[PDB]
Amino acid sequence: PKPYVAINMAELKNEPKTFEMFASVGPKVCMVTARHPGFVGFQNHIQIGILPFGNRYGGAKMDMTKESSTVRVLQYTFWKDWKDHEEMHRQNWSYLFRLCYSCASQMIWGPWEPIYEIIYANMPINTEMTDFTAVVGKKFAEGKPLDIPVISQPYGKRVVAFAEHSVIPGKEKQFEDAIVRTLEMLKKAPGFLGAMVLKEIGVSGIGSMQFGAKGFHQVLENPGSLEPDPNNVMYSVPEAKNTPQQYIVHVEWANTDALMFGMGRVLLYPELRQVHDEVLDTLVYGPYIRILNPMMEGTFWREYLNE
Amino acid sequence: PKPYVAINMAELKNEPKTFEMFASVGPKVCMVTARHPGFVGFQNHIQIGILPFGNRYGGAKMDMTKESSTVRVLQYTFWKDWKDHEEMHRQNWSYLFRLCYSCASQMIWGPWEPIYEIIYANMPINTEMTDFTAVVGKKFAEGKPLDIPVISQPYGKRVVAFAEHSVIPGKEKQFEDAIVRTLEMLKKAPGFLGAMVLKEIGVSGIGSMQFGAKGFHQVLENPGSLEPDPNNVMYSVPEAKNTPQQYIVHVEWANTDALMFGMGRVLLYPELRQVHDEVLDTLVYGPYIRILNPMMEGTFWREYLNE
Amino acid sequence: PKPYVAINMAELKNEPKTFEMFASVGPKVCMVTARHPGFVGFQNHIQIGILPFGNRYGGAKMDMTKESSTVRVLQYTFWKDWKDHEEMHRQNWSYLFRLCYSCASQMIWGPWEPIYEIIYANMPINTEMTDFTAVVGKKFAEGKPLDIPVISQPYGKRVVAFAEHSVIPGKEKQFEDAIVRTLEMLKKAPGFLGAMVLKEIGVSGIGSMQFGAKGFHQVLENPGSLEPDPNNVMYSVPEAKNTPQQYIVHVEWANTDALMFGMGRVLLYPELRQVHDEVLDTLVYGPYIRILNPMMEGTFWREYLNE
Amino acid sequence: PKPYVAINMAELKNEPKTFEMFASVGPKVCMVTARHPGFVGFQNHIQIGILPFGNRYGGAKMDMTKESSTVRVLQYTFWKDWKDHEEMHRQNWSYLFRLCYSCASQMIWGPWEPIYEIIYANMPINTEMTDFTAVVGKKFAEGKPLDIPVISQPYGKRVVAFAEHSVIPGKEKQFEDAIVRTLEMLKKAPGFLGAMVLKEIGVSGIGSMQFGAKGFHQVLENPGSLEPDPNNVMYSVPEAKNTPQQYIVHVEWANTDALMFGMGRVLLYPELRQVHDEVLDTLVYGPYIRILNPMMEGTFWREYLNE
Ligand SMILES: [Cl-]
Ligand SMILES: [Cl-]
Ligand SMILES: [Cl-]
Ligand SMILES: [Cl-]
Ligand SMILES: [Fe+3]
Ligand SMILES: [Fe+3]
Ligand SMILES: [Fe+3]
Ligand SMILES: [Fe+3]
Ligand SMILES: [Zn+2]
Ligand SMILES: [Zn+2]
Ligand SMILES: [Zn+2]
Ligand SMILES: [Zn+2]
Repeated sequence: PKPYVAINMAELKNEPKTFEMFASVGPKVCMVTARHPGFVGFQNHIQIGILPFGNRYGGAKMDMTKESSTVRVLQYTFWKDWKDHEEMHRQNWSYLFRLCYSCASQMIWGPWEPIYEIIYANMPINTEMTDFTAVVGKKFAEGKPLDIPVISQPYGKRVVAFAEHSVIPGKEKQFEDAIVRTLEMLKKAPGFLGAMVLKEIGVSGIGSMQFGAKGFHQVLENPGSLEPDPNNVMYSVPEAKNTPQQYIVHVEWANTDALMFGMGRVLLYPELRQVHDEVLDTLVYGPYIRILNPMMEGTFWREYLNE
Repeated sequence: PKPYVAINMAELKNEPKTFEMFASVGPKVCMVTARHPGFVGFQNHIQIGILPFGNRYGGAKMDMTKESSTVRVLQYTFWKDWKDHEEMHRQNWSYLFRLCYSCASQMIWGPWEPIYEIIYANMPINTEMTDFTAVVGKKFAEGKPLDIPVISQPYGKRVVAFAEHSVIPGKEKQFEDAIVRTLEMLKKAPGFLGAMVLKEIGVSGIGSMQFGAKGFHQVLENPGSLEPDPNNVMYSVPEAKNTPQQYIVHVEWANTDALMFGMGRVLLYPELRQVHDEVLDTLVYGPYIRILNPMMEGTFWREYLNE
Repeated sequence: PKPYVAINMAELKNEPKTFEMFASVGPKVCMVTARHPGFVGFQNHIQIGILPFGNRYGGAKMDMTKESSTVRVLQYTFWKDWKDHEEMHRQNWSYLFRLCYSCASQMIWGPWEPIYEIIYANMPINTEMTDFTAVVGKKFAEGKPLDIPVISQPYGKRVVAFAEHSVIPGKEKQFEDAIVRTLEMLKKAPGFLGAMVLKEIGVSGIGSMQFGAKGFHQVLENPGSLEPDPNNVMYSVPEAKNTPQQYIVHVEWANTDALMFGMGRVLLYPELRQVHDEVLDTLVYGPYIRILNPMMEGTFWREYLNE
Repeated sequence: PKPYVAINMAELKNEPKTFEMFASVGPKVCMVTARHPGFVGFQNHIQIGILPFGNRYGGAKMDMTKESSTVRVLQYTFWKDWKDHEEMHRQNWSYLFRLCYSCASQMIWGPWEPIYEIIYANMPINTEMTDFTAVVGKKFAEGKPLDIPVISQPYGKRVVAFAEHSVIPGKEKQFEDAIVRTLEMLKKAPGFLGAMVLKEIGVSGIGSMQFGAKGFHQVLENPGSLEPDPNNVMYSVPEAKNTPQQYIVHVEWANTDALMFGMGRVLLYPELRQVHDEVLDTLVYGPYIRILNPMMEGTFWREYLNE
C-alpha cells in the first residue's frame, strides 16, 4: 500500500565534521525509528546541486558539492499511518532528541519536517547489478515478465530530481490530473527509474523542534542530555498544512545526464510539452528542482509500497 | 502613513561578478522603480549571517560572509498602495525584465517577492553622524525635544535582525498583540534603532517571475531582450497569501553585539521574557533570525512613514 | 534599588577552544539564570591584564592577552535578594550543573563564587553612541538635564578596574567612609564611567562546586550528565564570609589610558591623595587591580539599580 | 556676502613627486595669494574619481586614485570682487609665476582658471568633531538653535560632488530656477553638508598662463626665474565667458555613500525627480559629476559667506 512520508529537512556546514557526525548519529537515529511497527523504511538524501533550467538559475549546476559552503539533507521516513511517525517521536523522545541535538554544532537551518501523502507512485524495488539475473529468472518462472523492473541501484548509485511546486488555491485537481498524465508519459525517457507525487498534509512540530515557549527555552538552554517537554508542541500536524498547497514531484534517474534530458522531455517533446503546460498553469511557486543523492536507505520501503 | 512593502528575495553566487552586477544593474532597477508616483523608497539588504541562538544553529554565526558560497539579497520597496507595485512592474516591464534577467548567470534561487502590510512601526528617519547637531537644534527650536531620534546611520552603517515567524491558524491576534508589547519593551535595549512588524498579504507573481506555461517558456528561452507576456501571471497577489500566516519582525541595531544581546533581552530579562513567551506559544515556524546589512537605500521612505 | 552581586570566578586555558565554549555554553547559562524572577541582570568579564603601578608589578601590563597562557573570567550576576541566587542554582540544578560542567576540559582553577552587598553605587545605564541624542532629548523634555549620563558603551566597548582589598579587623568603617569619599572625588577624572563598592557577605558553596564528601566524589566521577546532590553543600553563604573583610572597588572607564591616569588621580592629585591615604592605612591586602573587559552583559541590571 | 570664485584647474602626473611639490609649493602660493585684502579664503581639491551613474560611465568609479595615471586639481580661491583676483596675480606676479612654473615637470594639462559668481549658496562654516559642543552651547546661549549647523569637517574629512553643466542659450533662467528648487529639496538627504551654484563669468588669462605671442614664447623659453610680461594677456575676464553658459553645482557630503545615494535622490525620489527633470531639459552638456576631496583649505571663506 502507499505509505505516508515524513521528510526531515536541514542545512548544515559542508565540512568533514558534518559527514563524520552523519556516520555515527545517522545510523543510530535510523535504528531508533525502526523501533515502531508502523515504520516501513527510509531514504536519506543529500542535495548535490540544482537544475539550472538552461541559465534561469545560471549560478547553479547539477553538482555543486565541491564549491558549496553548506549541505542540505532531506531524510524521508515512510509510515503505514502518518500518526505512527508522531507516536514514534514521542515514544522514543529521550533517545531521538539527544541524538538529533548532537548535530547542533553543524546546523545552519532546520530541522523542518513536513508530512506528505503519496497521491501517485510508480516506484520499483531497488536492485544491485548483481541481482538482475535472479529477478529475471523468478519473474519468468512465475509467468510475470511484465513485473521485471528497471535496475534501480541503491546506496548512492542513482540520482533523484526533487521538484518543488506550490499550487494556486482551487487548481489542485488540475495540477494533480496533469502531473499524473505527465509522469505516465515521462516514464518513456531513457534511464527513468520511477516517480511519485507527494502532497503535503501538515508539519510535525516535534520533528521540527517547534515547541511553545517552554520547549523553546529547553531547547536553547540544553546541555544535550535533557529532553524538552514533548507535550509542549502547540499544533497538530494538519494545523500546519500550507496553503498554497505544496507538492513534491520526486523522479529517479540512472545518472545526472538522464535526469537533465529526461526531465527535459517535458520541455523538448511537443506532445509531452502540451500536457506539462497544464501543470505549469496551476503554479504559485516552482518548478524548482533540487538534485539529490539517495545515499543511506532502507530499501524495503518499496516492498511495502509494491506489495 | 504606513506604506506597503514588497520584499524581493534571491540567492546568488558569492563572487565578485555578482557584486559587480549589483553595482551596475541595481541602481538601474531602482531608477526604473522610481518612475511610479506611488513609490516611496527602498531598503536593499544582503544577508551577512544567521543568529545562532547559542548553539541551536551552531554551524551559523552572525557574519558568515567570508565562508559562504552564496549571498542572499532581500530588497524592500515601499509603496503607498501595494497595487502601485503591481502597476509599476507592468508599466515598466520592458526595462525591468531585461534588467532583472541580466542577473541570470549568478542566480541560484529566486526571485520570490512576497508583499506585506506594516501592522506596527517604530522606525526613525536615518541620519549620518554629521547631521545630529542640526537635528537637535531644529527640534529644540520647534519645542519638540521628544522628536529627537536615535542616530540610525544609512548605507551599511547599522545592522538588521530579520526574524521570520509563521503562526498557528487562529492565533494571529495573540501573536500580533504580544509582539507589539514585546517591541514596545525592547526599545529600551542599548543601540536599538527601531522596529516594524510586516504581515504577509500575498505574493507578486510578476516580481517572482512566476507565470503560466506561456510565460515560463518565454523566460527559459529568453536571449535577454524579449519580454515574457506580463499578462500571463495566473494569480493575484492575495491568492498567494500563505496560511500559516507569515510575519517578519524587522529590528534595527547599532551593531551586531547590540543586536545579539538586545534581541537577547527577550530571553534574558525576566519581565520581557514572560511577555515574549506569549509570542512563542503561537508559532508554527520560527523564530529564525537572519542578520542583514542595509547597504543601498532610499532613506526617504521613513519620511513618508513618519509624516 | 541596590541588588546583591554573585561573582563567579575561574581560570581557564587561553586557547580558541575555551572561547568557543564560552560562545555556546555562556549564553545557555545566562538564559537558565534568567528563569528566576529575582534575577536582575549580569555583567561578564574577562581579565585582560593587571595594573602595574609603575613597576611594582613590573612583569604585568594592562593588556596581557597576547602573552598569557590562561584567561580569568569574572561573571557578575545581580539579584534582588542574595537568597534568590541560591534558590536559582537549586531550582535549575540539572541544567546548570551539566552546562557548567561542560567547561571542565578547559578549567585550571575555580569556580569560586563569593556573594557581595553593594555599599556604594554611582553607576549609569549603558548606552551605545547611537542613543545619546534621544537620551538628551528625553531628559530635557522631562526637565531633568542633570540626569543625562556619560556614554557608557556596552559589550566590550569600555574597561573596568577591579580593585581587590582586604581590611584590618576593626577598620571596616574607616575603609568604607574613606573609599566613598575617594570615589566621590574620583568621578571628576576624564572618562570616568561609574563606580561601586562591593562588600563580601559570604560564598556560594553550590556555585563554587564545593560540596561535602558525597558531592565531591560525584563531581570527580561525573560523566557530565549526572547531578551531584545539591543538598550536600555543608555551609551557608554567610558561614564562608572572610575575615579580614574583603571588598572590591569596581570602577569603569572609557579606555585603558583613562583608567591608568584616572585611577592614578588618587596618587597624583594631592587633595585626593590625602583622602585615599585613609583607605590605604586600613589594608591587610591590596590594592591589587585587575583590568577587565565587560564583554557579555544584561544591561538592564543598571535599570534596576537606578529605578 | 557671496564672494566670487576663481577655480584653477590642472592635470598632473599621479606620482609621489607631484604630491611632494604640492606640499612645498602649494602653501607658498596660498600665502602669496593672502597678500591681497580682497582674498577671503580658499578650498583646494584633488579629484578622487567620477560618479558612474549606474554604468553610464561604467569604466569610472568614485575612487579611482589607486589606478589613475593622472591627478586633477581644482583650486578654489574666494574674492570680495573678482577684480581682486586679477589684481592679486599682477601685484604678486614675480612670486606667483615662479612658484606656479615650478610645477612644470609634473604638468599634463592646464592651468585653466575660470571665474564664477555664486548665484545660490547654502554652505555652513566648517567644524571639527571636537567643536560641536561649544557651537551648540553658544547658539543656545544666543537663542539661535536654528543656526546650529551640521558638522562639516575640514581638511579631507568630507567629500564634494562637482557637477558640470552647460545650458542651452535662452534656458539659463529655467536652469537657475529649477536647480535652486532642486537644492532646496536635496538638503533633506542624510549627510548633506551644503551646496552652492557657480555661474561662469569669464576666464583669467593670467591665471591660465594664456598670453599673446610674446608671453607664450617667454613661458616656453623660461628657465624658471624670469616673468612673462603680465601685460601681454590679450583678453579681459568677461571676453572669455563661454556660451553655452557653464555652471558648476557644488554639493558637499559626509562620505561617498551619502554622496552617491544623496545626489541620487534627484533620480530616486519621485517628487524631487520631477523638479530635477526641469534642470535636465535645459542642458547642452552634462551632468558630469567629479568626486573631489577638499584637502587643503582656508575655512574662513565660509565666515565671509555667512557674515
Ligand atoms: Cl519542470
Ligand atoms: Cl526571538
Ligand atoms: Cl589604589
Ligand atoms: Cl545629476
Ligand atoms: Fe521525524
Ligand atoms: Fe517588485
Ligand atoms: Fe551563581
Ligand atoms: Fe588665480
Ligand atoms: Zn515540471
Ligand atoms: Zn522573538
Ligand atoms: Zn586605591
Ligand atoms: Zn542633476
